[PDB]
Amino acid sequence: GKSAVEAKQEHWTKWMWNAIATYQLEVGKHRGDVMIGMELNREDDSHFSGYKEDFSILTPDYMWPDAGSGTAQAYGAGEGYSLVSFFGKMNYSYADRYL
Amino acid sequence: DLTGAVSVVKVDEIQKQGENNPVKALQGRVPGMNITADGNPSGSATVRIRGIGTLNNNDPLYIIDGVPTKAGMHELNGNDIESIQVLKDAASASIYGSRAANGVIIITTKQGKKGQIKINFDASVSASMYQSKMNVLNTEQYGRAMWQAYVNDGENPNGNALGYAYNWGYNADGNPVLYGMTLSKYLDSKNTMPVADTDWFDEITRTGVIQQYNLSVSNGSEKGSSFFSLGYYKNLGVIKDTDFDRFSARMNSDYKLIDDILTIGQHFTLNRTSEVQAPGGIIETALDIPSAIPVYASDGSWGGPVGGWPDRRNPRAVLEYNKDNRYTYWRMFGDAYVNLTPFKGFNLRSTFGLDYANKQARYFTYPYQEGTQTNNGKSAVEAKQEHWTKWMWNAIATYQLEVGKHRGDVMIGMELNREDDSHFSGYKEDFSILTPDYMWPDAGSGTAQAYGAGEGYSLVSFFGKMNYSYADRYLLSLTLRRDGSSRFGKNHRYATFPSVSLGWRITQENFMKELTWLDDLKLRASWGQTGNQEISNLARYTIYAPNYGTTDSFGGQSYGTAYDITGSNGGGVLPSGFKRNQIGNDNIKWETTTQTNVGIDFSLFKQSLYGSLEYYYKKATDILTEMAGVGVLGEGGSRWINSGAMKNQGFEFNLGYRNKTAFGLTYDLNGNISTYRNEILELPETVAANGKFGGNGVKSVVGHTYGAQVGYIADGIFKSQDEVDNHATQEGAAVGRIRYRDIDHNGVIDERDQNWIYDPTPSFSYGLNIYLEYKNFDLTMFWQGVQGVDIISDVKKKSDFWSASNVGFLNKGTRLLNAWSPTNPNSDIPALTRSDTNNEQRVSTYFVENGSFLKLRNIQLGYTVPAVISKKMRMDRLRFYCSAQNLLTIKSKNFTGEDPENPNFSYPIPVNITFGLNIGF
Amino acid sequence: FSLGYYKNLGVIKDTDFDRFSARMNSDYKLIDDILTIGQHFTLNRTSEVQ
Amino acid sequence: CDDFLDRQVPQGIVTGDQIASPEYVDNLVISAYAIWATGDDINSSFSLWNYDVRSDDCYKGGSGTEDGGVFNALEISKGINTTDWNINDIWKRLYQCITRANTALQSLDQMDEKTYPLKNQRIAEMRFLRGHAHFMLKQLFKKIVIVNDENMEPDAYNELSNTTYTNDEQWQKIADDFQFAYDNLPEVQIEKGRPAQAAAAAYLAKTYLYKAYRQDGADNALTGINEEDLKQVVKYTDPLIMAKGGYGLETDYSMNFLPQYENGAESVWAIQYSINDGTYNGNLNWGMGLTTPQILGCCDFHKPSQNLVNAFKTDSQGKPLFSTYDNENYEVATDNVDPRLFHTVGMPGFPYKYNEGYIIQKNDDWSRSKGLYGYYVSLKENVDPDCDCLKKGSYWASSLNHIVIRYADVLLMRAEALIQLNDGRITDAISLINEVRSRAAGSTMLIFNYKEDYGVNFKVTPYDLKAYAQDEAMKMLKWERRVEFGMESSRFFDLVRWGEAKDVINAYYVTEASRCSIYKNAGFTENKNEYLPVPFEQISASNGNYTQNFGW
Ligand SMILES: OC[C@H]1O[C@@](CO)(OC[C@H]2O[C@@](CO)(OC[C@H]3O[C@@](CO)(OC[C@H]4O[C@@](CO[C@]5(CO)O[C@H](CO)[C@@H](O)[C@@H]5O)(OC[C@H]5O[C@@](CO)(OC[C@H]6O[C@](O)(CO)[C@@H](O)[C@@H]6O)[C@@H](O)[C@@H]5O)[C@@H](O)[C@@H]4O)[C@@H](O)[C@@H]3O)[C@@H](O)[C@@H]2O)[C@@H](O)[C@@H]1O
Ligand SMILES: [Cl-]
Ligand SMILES: [Mg+2]
Repeated sequence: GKSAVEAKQEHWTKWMWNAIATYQLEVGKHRGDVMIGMELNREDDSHFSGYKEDFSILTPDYMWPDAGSGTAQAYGAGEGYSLVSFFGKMNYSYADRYL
Repeated sequence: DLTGAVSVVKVDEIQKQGENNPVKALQGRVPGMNITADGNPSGSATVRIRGIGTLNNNDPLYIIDGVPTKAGMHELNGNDIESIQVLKDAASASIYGSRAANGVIIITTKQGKKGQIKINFDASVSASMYQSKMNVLNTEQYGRAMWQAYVNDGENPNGNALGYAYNWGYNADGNPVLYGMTLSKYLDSKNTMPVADTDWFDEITRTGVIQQYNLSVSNGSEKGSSFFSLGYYKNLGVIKDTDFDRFSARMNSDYKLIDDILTIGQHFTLNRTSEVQAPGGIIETALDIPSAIPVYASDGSWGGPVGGWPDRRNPRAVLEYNKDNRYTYWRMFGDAYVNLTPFKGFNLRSTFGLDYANKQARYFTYPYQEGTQTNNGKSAVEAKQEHWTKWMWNAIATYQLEVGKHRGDVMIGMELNREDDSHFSGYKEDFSILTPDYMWPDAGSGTAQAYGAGEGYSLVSFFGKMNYSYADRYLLSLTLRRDGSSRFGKNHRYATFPSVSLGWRITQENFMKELTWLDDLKLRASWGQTGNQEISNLARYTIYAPNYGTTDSFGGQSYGTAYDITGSNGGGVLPSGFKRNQIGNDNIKWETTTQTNVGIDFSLFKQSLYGSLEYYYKKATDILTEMAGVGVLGEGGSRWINSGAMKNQGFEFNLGYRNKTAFGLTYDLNGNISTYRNEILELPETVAANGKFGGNGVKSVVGHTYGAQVGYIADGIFKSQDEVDNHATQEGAAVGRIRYRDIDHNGVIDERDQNWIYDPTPSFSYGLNIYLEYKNFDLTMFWQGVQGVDIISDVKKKSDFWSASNVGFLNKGTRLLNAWSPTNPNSDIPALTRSDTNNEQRVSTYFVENGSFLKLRNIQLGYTVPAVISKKMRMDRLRFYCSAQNLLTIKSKNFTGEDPENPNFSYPIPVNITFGLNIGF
Repeated sequence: FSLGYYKNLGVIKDTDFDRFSARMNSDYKLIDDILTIGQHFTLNRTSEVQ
Repeated sequence: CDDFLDRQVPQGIVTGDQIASPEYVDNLVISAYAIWATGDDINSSFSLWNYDVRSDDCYKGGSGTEDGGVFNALEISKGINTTDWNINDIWKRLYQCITRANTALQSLDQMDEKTYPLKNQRIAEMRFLRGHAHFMLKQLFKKIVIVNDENMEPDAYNELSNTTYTNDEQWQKIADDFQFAYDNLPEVQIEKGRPAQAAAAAYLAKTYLYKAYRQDGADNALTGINEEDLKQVVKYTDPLIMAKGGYGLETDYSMNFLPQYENGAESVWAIQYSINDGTYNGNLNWGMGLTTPQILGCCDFHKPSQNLVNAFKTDSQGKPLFSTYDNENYEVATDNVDPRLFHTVGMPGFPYKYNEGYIIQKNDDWSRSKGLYGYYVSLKENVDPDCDCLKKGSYWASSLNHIVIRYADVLLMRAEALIQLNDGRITDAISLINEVRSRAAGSTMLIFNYKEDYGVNFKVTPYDLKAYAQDEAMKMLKWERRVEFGMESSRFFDLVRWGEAKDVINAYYVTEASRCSIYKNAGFTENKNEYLPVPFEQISASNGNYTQNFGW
């Protein structure tokens, strides 16, 4: 006659920061672009959860964790990762002919 | 509103306190609006408009960019505010929503102006120092005091099981006098705690750093405008291991389509605030723990009491152990609207607002073991999550018409509101590693518990309001509401709240051709009713909850329904049931505040010398009231009922003077002074003897001010045994003790000898701003005062008696070093005693003090690099400034504490010293 | 400024999905057209039973 | 407009409508039992021990006289106010035990027997619970409101008065609930927390014993001892009633206070405190939360008295020292002692609850009072510190049942009504006192070794069986109840029943000021302090309905 409810919550908080420099120049015959910069990334996750059993009324209205008569369990962890990235990229074109 | 009772705010001055919270700046700025807050770093405050409106919620209603919300302001970007008017009487506010009873604060965020691309960068940084340092005994004063209390009772002062050994005798008169004293190196027999002389308030406090940065950008075309705000705040509070931060972003934008007929727009603010807060009652702990306890033990560990010392914990430990209990809060707020002009003067527009916040936190229980102050080895963590999802939809029609002589506006519409809340939580015990890294719920070895519920309420509100003006001379306005609510049954859902207001601009009556010294003068009068339904989402109902017992409870009394009916001793899940939490009331209806308001505006020479005065009679009737049950009813007899009423009359006056002087100096003044009386008219009988609202459950508060209190009267202190014998027979009185008055002259001091001794109301409160501006330099001061306010000192129990506390040997304030004795008879302070036989803890006039004050809430000084120098940097605006907040306080000589605006235990209000700039292209 | 709603009642009974969406993008060209400042931003509430 | 304000219904609760339902009826009887383990708190043990400090059994103990000041005042009988938060407390608390028992009965009255064969057995359980509350409530206050209408509506509770019935009609109403229980309770209850029939008989007989020392006069002094009542104490302690439910005296006295021997044959009815049981810290006996001695860091209340310690002395042939016992303290080398002393009172120099590795000392490590409240510790409600059954929530609490009726209590209640009837059954009261007495005589398991190890001299013999005087037999009964039920909080209640309170404890006040400074200002006021004042908040809210006690 199992009844239970689990209230799960999850968070993903990702952010990114970068900075970029670019000099473009048209010589006359030629063209050329240059870029350098760096980027930072950090995801920080988490997730947690409360589970409880036994409910004298089996509706989503009654079936909250405080209304439980039975056993409970708690769950939840977190994790993440940070990213660093230095980059450059450089372009050129002789005269719309060779790129 | 030109016919109301509307204090307007100069939003410029607001930022000159560098508050995070705009409302905290308005403190004392507005008459009738009492803003009140402790020193905690979030700046969070509470607003009270026109005394104390009702018996449930007195929090005002903000309408930000057209959206209601009753919470926040400290959660949002105070820096993208542009307009603030507080609406104080029933009329001017009644139409802004179904919840105006307690006042209505219009707030308007910034936005781009037609033809402008401005940008502003503001940036501030402050330091905060603990002001109100409460003077508590050091290890040697605590020795002198304990000797006195010991001898004053005529027992051996060396019979203290503490480290003290005394060297004393009797002088000529045979009085106890103390010569010298010696103390142990270690507080306990096993020599694991060194004796110390710590200054616990130096220990648990630091110098806070504050820090703000705002970036505003605007842009204005003819077909639409747009705004973009960015902003950060970081306040390291003056209590160690408490802080607050806020990241904020706002984007507002409008579009003018189809010539300038169809308009479409949106306001929207985004916010991540995050805080770790001061623990419950650390200041009281820091007052209580003796200097002799060391911060650290002989080994590494935190210090605590050992051997014979009091049951008080390590305040530096608790502040550390709680350092990781950080919530983080994400609140999205804003609206969207469409506005159509089918023909000149007729507009149809409807807004839709969204207020959604979520609030995650992990609260960490670590095992502690300072001294005898154990925890067993409890470890646990609780991961709490909370959601508030509020939204509002309305639709409005308005026809304005100028006849030629006349003018008149009409509005009708409806509004919908629905808050839906929830909150859930997982708790687990036992952790092999006690860090926030290891301490997640999957890492637990021990028992768990789950918790969580939800609730909500929906609001419907049909409204109209109509205006008129004969010829700038005579102004009328009428409003009619019909507000319904989810909280009530079908039979009382909707009440009807009408309001009227008038206005006569006596100056346009050219019967005042003559008077030239007077530019404006305007007489207005209000009558209106504002509904109140701000009550429990479960008030209607009879609440039977299953409450197994799964929640923490203190000293027992969880009132749980589970029971080992089998005699098992447990080990497994028990059978359970239901307890009653309340009792229904089918017939709850609205409560009604009715407010009657009269006032005059004026404007004199050159339109220098401006101001306004107002007189109100605010009355709440059919007050919605959490009515305690009858004793023999027992468990869960509380119920909601419309029994009770309260009134609130007063005066509100704001008046300021502008003018330049011919030597370059500009000076601008802006004072304001309110007063008010608050009286409880009727009240159900359980609420009366409850003392919940005033009587301390000895007398009844009907007839007195909300919060008034009853106690005994301290006729000085007995000075010789014949003042005791001739006094009314008073249990536990002797030479030394407080003499209590015999109010019914029945010849015995018993509990019938108490009368009304505390009234929380001020005889007038005020505030004044002074602005000076001379050759680039600008200087601003804002003073604020409150004279008349009584104040109930709970610190005086700790500074005036060796034993006005529940447990022995607590630290005590410094005052009792000055207590009476034979040897020192020029003092009020009753002689030290080890036992409170005269019950000097009883509610006395002894603890009621003059808590009046006038603080310099803020002082600022700046330089504005003249446009000639700054504009070659290609900048409209370059200003450097520096401020001080709460720099100095003035108080009565008969007030024994430090901060009369916070005499007891709340987060100390600190002194801020601030530096900053305003770049502005 | 974008506003948008979606509601798909799936072909299996008692499965659905909805999405409410709002986007506000904006740029500012300051100091002739030297300094530029801008922002993109989308807001979304999706909800599903699977 | 209307579809909109009906959508949002209450979450996680059951409504007034629904709780009637038969599905929930057995939830309410459990919930009604629960509150006996979950409604008390550290200052309101439904043990009524906070209030037994008035007696000569014990002091309050703690830090000092402001550590629970309103309970000091009760302890010296001076300074008691009727405003006092503690008296309002216990008064409100016991009436909320009643609401649970009453809500169950309001639902159980609607049930039909042919489909709920227990209906009446369950009604009896609930009614028994209801009497337990009124009884203790009556013990505390004398002039109590009878709440026995389970179908009564809320607003009918303002028109209730604590003088509707007379002080005896009030006692009879408590008996009406216990009587019913006797008729319809099972003979054996397999779910041990539910009272059996002999438990109702026990409490019923207890109720009459308190009803018979009458106070039909306007004060609290005795107006005779009703013959017809005592004849009902003997009826419902008949050995044949008790033998149908198997109850008797434990082999060794100590078992009634050890957790391994929970729910013994002497546990006639007991609150089933439990551990490891779904709840936050467990349904531990938080009420005794304060009586743990300093060896757990707090709190050191409920300290037995030097009066009670000396009460356990005996003479050359092993009988109490009725006249002289209290004139010099017990010294273990030379006096003879009742074993029951080392079950009731953990004294300096001896093990703490039979654990030879916790030795009690005149020390910061055991007493909190720096000597004021002495150095004795209560053993009955405390447990071995290494017990699997102890746990620190906010205080130290355990899983040890509080026995509401120990079978020894029925034998002494029987021996009492026998001695008061004076109908030649006095030789049976003595056989009753002798059962209680020579069990104690050989209750040396767990303390067998105490002679060679400490020099203690157990001497306790039963009384020869002659045709004693009514009064001379009385003091042997009164002494047996003094040593059997020490520190179990029904001592002061003994005396106010006997109309002896003012006399023995005012005499205790002056003998014990030598041992305990606090009693130096103390004074018991005849016809006033026998009962707590009815709380002032209740009086003042009832609109002249409720009436104070004689003296205030
Ligand atoms: O004064 C009117 C007041 O009485 C009230 C409430 O106090 O009675 C209603 C209701 O409350 C109780 C219990 O909840 O009141 C307690 C009452 O009991 C007495 C004697 O009867 O003894 C209490 C004993 O407990 C201790 C234990 O402390 C412990 C040990 O396990 O160590 C730490 C330190 O507290 C804690 O974690 C442990 O509990 O003290 C608890 C007691 O002391 C107070 C004093 O304020 O709390 C200490 C806290 O105060 C702080 O200054 C600020 O938070 C901190 O330093 C510290 O956390 C009080 O709040 C606690 O109740 C031990 O020291 C005591 O010997 C009395 O002393 C005490 O008043 C019940 O009696 C009653 O049912 C209300 O009507 C009204 O508010
Ligand atoms: Cl209902
Ligand atoms: Mg008097």
